[PDB]
Amino acid sequence: AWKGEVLANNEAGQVTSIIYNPGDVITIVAAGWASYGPTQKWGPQGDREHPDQGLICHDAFCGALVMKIGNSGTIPVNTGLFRWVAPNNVQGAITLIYNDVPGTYGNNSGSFSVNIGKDQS
Ligand SMILES: OC[C@H]1O[C@@H](O)[C@H](O)[C@@H](O)[C@H]1O
Ligand SMILES: [Ca+2]
Repeated sequence: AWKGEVLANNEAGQVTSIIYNPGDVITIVAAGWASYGPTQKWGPQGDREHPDQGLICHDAFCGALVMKIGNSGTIPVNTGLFRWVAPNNVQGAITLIYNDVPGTYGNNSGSFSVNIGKDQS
């Protein structure tokens, strides 16, 4: 399993100890408060009022928690995944990432605490 924090200002994301393999069932639970710039902070679902100005994940709000599995595109995690199975031919190490616009991570603050584990399958 993996337990740690994902820094909002870390554009390269947070590499976990989870290597997603075909058929794996995983659970993720994310918590905490972060910001993509403003003094206000948002949870793992991000800011539902802020327009997408070029986010790394166009399927989640700005400031939401997202992930990459191997060399995959960004996949929304938000508050978490419940006994989740990846799309076909998606595999590799899970990288957790704060959802923001490329080049604009420098002014981000806070972090999400996250747990990831592989489930019975
Ligand atoms: O839309 C994303 C952008 O939002 C702004 O409000 C913020 O100051 C920028 O750093 C960038 O994150
Ligand atoms: Ca920002």
